[PDB]
Amino acid sequence: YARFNKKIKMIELRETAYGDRLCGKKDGLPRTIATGEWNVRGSAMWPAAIFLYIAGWIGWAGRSYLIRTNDAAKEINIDVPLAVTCMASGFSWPVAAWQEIVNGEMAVPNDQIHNGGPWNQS
Amino acid sequence: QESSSKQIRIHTHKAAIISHLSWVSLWLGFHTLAVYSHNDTCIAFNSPSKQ
Amino acid sequence: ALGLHITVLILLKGGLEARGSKLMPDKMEHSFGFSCDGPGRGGTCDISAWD
Amino acid sequence: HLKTPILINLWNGDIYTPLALSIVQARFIGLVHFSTGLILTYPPFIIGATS
Amino acid sequence: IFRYINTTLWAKAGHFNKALSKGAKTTTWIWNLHDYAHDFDIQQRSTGLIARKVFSSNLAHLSLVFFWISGMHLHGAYLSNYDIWLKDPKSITPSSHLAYSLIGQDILNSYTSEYFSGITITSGFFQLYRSEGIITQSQLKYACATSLIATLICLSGSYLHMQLMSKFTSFYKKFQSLSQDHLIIIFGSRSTSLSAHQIHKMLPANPLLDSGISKPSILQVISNSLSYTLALFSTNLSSTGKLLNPSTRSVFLSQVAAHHKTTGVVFITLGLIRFLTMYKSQFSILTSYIDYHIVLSINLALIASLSIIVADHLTRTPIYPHKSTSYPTILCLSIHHAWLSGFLIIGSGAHASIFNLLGSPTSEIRHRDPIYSHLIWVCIAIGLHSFSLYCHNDTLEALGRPEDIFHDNSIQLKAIFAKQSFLRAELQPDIEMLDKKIIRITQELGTADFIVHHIHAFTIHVTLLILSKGVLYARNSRFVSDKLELGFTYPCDGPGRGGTCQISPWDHLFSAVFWMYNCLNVVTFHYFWKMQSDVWGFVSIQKHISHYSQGDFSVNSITINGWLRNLLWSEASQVIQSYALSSICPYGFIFLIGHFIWAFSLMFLFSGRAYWQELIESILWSHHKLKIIPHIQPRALSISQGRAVGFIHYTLGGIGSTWAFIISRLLVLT
Amino acid sequence: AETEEGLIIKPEEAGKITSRDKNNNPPRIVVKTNDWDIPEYQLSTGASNQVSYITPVVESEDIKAWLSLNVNFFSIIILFTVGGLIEIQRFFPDTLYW
Amino acid sequence: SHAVKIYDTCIGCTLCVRACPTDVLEMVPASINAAKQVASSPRVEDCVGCKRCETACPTDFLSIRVYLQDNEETQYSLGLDLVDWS
Amino acid sequence: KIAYLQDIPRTIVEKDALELILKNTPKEQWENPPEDSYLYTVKAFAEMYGPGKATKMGWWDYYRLKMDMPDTTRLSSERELQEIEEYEKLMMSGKVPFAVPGPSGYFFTGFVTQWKGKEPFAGDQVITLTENGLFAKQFLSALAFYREGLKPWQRGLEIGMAHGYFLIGPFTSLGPLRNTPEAATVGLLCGCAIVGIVSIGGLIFGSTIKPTRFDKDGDKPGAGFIEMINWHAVGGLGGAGFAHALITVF
Ligand code: CLA
Ligand code: CLA
Ligand SMILES: CC1=C(/C=C/C(C)=C/C=C/C(C)=C/C=C/C=C(C)/C=C/C=C(C)/C=C/C2=C(C)CCCC2(C)C)C(C)(C)CCC1
Ligand code: SF4
Repeated sequence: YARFNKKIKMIELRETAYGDRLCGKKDGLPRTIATGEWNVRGSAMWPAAIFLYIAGWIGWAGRSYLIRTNDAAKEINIDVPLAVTCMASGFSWPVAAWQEIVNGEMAVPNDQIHNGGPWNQS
Repeated sequence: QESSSKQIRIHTHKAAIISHLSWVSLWLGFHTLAVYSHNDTCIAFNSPSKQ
Repeated sequence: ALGLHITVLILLKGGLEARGSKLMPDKMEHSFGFSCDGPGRGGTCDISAWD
Repeated sequence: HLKTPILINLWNGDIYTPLALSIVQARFIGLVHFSTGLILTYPPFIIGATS
Repeated sequence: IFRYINTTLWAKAGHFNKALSKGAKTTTWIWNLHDYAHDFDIQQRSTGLIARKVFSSNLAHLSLVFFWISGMHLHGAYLSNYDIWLKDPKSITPSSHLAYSLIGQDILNSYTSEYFSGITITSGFFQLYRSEGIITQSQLKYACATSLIATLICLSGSYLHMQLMSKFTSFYKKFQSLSQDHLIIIFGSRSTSLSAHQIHKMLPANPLLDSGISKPSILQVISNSLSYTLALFSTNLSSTGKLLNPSTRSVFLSQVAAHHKTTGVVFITLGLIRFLTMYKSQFSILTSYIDYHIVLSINLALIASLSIIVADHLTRTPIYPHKSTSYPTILCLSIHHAWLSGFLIIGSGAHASIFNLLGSPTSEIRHRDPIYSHLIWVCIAIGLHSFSLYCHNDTLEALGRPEDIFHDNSIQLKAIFAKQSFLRAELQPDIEMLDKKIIRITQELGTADFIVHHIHAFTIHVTLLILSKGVLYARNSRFVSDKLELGFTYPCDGPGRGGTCQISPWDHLFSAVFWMYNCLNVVTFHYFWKMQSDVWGFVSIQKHISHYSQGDFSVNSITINGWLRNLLWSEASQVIQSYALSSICPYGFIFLIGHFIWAFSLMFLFSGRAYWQELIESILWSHHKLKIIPHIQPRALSISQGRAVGFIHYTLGGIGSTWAFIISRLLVLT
Repeated sequence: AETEEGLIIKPEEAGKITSRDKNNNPPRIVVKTNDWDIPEYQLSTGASNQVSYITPVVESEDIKAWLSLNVNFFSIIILFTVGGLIEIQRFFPDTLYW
Repeated sequence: SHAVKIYDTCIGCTLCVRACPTDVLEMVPASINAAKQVASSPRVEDCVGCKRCETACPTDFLSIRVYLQDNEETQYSLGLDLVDWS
Repeated sequence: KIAYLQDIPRTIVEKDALELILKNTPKEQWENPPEDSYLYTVKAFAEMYGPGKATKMGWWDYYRLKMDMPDTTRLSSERELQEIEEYEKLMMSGKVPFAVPGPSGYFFTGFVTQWKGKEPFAGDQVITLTENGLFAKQFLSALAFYREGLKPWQRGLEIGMAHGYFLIGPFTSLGPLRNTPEAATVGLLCGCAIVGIVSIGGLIFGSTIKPTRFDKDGDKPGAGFIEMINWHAVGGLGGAGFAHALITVF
């Protein structure tokens, strides 16, 4: 009974919290705004920004670890101190990644990696 | 290396084409199935308004 | 859009690697459709462009 | 068949030797069955639902 | 001795196999490491290490099973409504399984008692506890404690035997000793021990509960001290099974105790007989089958057959109190053991193939063509006969000619031997019922039962064809003459000779798993529909019976459309309309997930690894472009692994679909 | 190391060596088995109060090395991530702040 | 019958010859490698097509290539046992 | 003799058990037992414990030794060894102790059927009772297709009569018109149709494969088979009509 009272309170809190959120005039289900509004309830801009930051953080930490451990032995037996060092260092990815992009340290010319299968010779 | 034919230019960077097509396919699949799963789970849990 | 992207992905990959991929860099010497390239080199089921 | 009393004295299999379908033929026949089933299962549903 | 038990190999993954010593150069190394983990035969060192590993791993798994039992016991003592179920089992659904109130998961717990909300368990553990005279929470506490102690003991024994056994160890090879001590001391001397347990703790207790004293004067009467009740207090003469206990709707526990005593006596006498009995004919089997894989296959087949006997005997030979009325429990107890029978039979076939490839086969492999050929013919005959009676009925019913179909009201195929099989049970000419619920009524077997039994026979024969073909054609074949050198599991021998894909015994198991799954899905459906239509259900005071399916089986199961409509559609209304319904939300969700997983398996089943390898290379181009080089090189799954993943996902998704479909419906109806 | 005083002797002198020990334990026969997990099985010549530990030999370094294996690392991180998501859901349910 | 061709990149492994289950391949003397020997396929009429030779070849891309020809199959290239085509 | 097998203490292994081991173990392995063979443990211990060697053991070491030696019951006796040495001899000599499958198993019938045929390497010449027994051979040889001295039309007529007489039943009973007042002329027509269809198939076979085992010398190839098939059609008509006549009259 007490747990159901807590559930009822949660439901009423959800009702009062979604009041400012927009819902269709026929469904009643609140909508998510994906127009880049930045200033409406249920907008997708804030979750997009947060996720993009943390996802770039994850990718940058992984790339940094792979660059600093250029060995297969370091991928099965993780160098945990270096791994956590890269994980902590990944916070500055939006600046470091761009500084590597413009300074020619992220991309590699196509003539240095395997392009793909041959399509001609004769 | 004679990048003259259109098929030649396509084949020069075919890996880029296939990688980006794989990326967009993965994005669409992940974010359609995951949102559908969110809606399914939250509507099975008596919460149509949590979709 | 996901379905169209993946269908185009499979078809475009088959077209672009029909003449040779990294796994089988002689695919244009064989027919458009052929069984496989043997269990060796990792295994090569469904390797032709017809596949 | 080559061990059954009457068959062996009429048909030794040397003419139209029965063999399992080749790999590409097998894939194509399975694809044909799958496509026919998936496509032709729908019109009955359409007619039952709309009419 | 134990100074060599060092952690230095924990960091060195893949140490056990010398093929993995080159290091993880590719991602195939990971899958190979997982694949060879329990393959003690091919791992490094002498044969003594193989025995040590096998025995200690058996002990470790036994400890794991004991830990699972302990968890069930603790859930029953501290996370269950077993008290109110004891007081009133006919009004309370068993539940020793709660869900936390997170993400609204609170909707999964449902009303089982006025003071308890939780997930209705269908394991039948509450009936087992009641049949085990467990009444107070302290008894379950001490059962859990003993099971935890057993877990620790077995874990320590597994740890010790890796160094107690040595190169000279030979106790595992003494098969006479194993058979004799097992038989006598366990099947005989422990069966009588359980008979003692029942005579001294169940009959003092279960009659007290059935006598209406759920009070039992608390411990004044329940805590033994009841030597004035007599062992055969309420046998009521009759014959065991002819007359059920009217209160609990089960066989009297005194008869069960007598059964265990007599079975222990029989096993002890058989152990004594084995000193001089019939031999010298199974002797070639005796000498040629002393190997790990052969005895493993024999034991797997035996245990699976015992599992299917348990599945058929747990439902309409009611032993457990208040269990026949608990229809979801009956359904689960039948179907789970059916699935385990199928899986362990398939494993027996696989290890028969492995033994053929490692050891040396026997005489039956030399006329393998007649064997696996008459098996082919019989499979074709009973497939073109059993199933097509369904196709014939379907076509002629669609044409509007019901008088030309195979039904009871039409051309009828009488189950002659089953109708003359009144030997089993041989009960009196009526039914038994406890409380608005039918305990057991004799299944009147007609035409539909005949056809579905022949479907079962056909599916069993095809699965056996696949298994025996894999076993007999393991060493060599007219197709490939050196399959022995190719090993046990291989993708193929090449695209030559027209194509050699899936000739290995492993691939024969791969197909046999599909066919076993298809075999006992029909068994599950036959049971699930027949019991609802003809056995289970409500009652009327005027001796009239209203079953759950209202007798749909004898009129609809003669056609495939009947199965589609009255079983997979009408009886799926409970699971499909299960959203926001407290008890059955997870079952609807799991139905959806099972469909997803089953369809997901088809990606691995239909595709080859070369396409995925080329796609992975295309992606690896983009990775190398941005200086992201995985030095564990990404490789697509091996052909055998692709098939294994496809089969696992296929069976798991389909089993989950059926699981949800049956359980949600039986929970709603009950 | 662990047998600094055992008077360990070879099979060839099973009945020849008798000098017992710093204790009074009789000499022990060492059999060089070919198993890597049991390279040497020691056999006794009589009653003895020999200290044979049944505990394993583990050390912090290789236990940490095992925990540094990619499975343990990527399982600890994912377990912590899943637990953090569950805790956030418990503390801020129904994302009312959004 | 299939078509088994040997290319100049051969380094005289003899592994392809040893892996062949129907004695299609053989070693011939040559002067294009340090082993002074290259493979040859004088009896491809007995080539079933198992491609074990391709599995055994360690050159960067196979110095021995087997081209399957399904509209060309003979009794030897199919491994016919129950049936004779001669 | 062998050094370690002499004066071995009874406490290590008993005399009868050791003799049983030596009998079971092949003679060539006595000098150097292989490994994982009870004789290997007997050698590895009898060379350490004995009269001139360590005469005592720790209780646990002796306990483990007693569980490495055979327990006098896990070893084959002389008659069992004879059973194996003779069963393998039979199997390798091309003779099979005849056995018949039963309820998940087989009963040995106590018969030695010579298994390999006249061509020992031929797979289809392995002689079995159901195909190479006297009754089976004489039954197959006396069939209409094989009977000596029969003109091709006689074989065709006999086979056709059998087929036509049998084929009426499945249609006149449990047929679409099984309950009609006639219910048998329909079956007659359907049986004649089946006979005609299989006769057309036989004509296709004789004009495509052209078996020449029934042709007399110096004739158009396949003429005997074609005559047999035509007279099978005639005999099928006759047998169908005769079955219908019996059904209607009786
Ligand atoms: C260091 C980690 C890392 C990084 C930086 C990238 C980066 C990239 N991947 Mg990728 N990938 C990774 C790991 C990584 N991947 C792994 C482990 C897999 C196997 C599942 C893949 C499978 C994969 C596919 C199939 C595809 C990409 C693609 C891409 C590109 C587009 C972004 C994308 O699709 O992301 C999405 C990434 C995924 C869906 C994969 C899951 C992400 C993994 C789990 C992250 C692992 C990070 C690692 C644990 C960090 C550990 C750090 C620690 C040791 C210190 C981009 C260059 C796409 C491409 O080529 O388009 C240009 C594409 O189609 N990736
Ligand atoms: C007593 C039972 C038993 C025992 C002791 C063994 C023992 C063995 N089997 Mg075996 N087997 C069994 C039952 C058993 N099997 C059954 C019932 C089957 C039929 C399915 C098989 C089929 C089988 C095959 C086909 C093969 C073996 C092999 C082996 C050997 C190595 C196994 C290994 O390393 O795998 C390591 C362990 C794993 C990879 C486990 C992974 C988990 C599985 C694959 C998926 C399970 C999914 C799970 C149930 C659902 C997840 C829940 C979901 C909600 C997430 C070993 C001798 C292999 C071999 O080479 O033998 C010499 C081999 O090729 N077995
Ligand atoms: C069941 C059984 C069996 C089997 C049997 C059989 C197989 C039978 C068959 C039978 C048969 C199958 C019979 C048949 C018969 C036939 C007949 C008897 C016919 C006759 C015919 C005729 C007589 C004709 C005539 C004619 C002609 C020729 C032409 C013209 C017209 C006329 C009509 C004149 C066994 C032993 C295994 C075992 C158990 C029992
Ligand atoms: S395996 Fe390849 S490289 Fe070696 S000899 Fe044969 S063809 Fe030449």
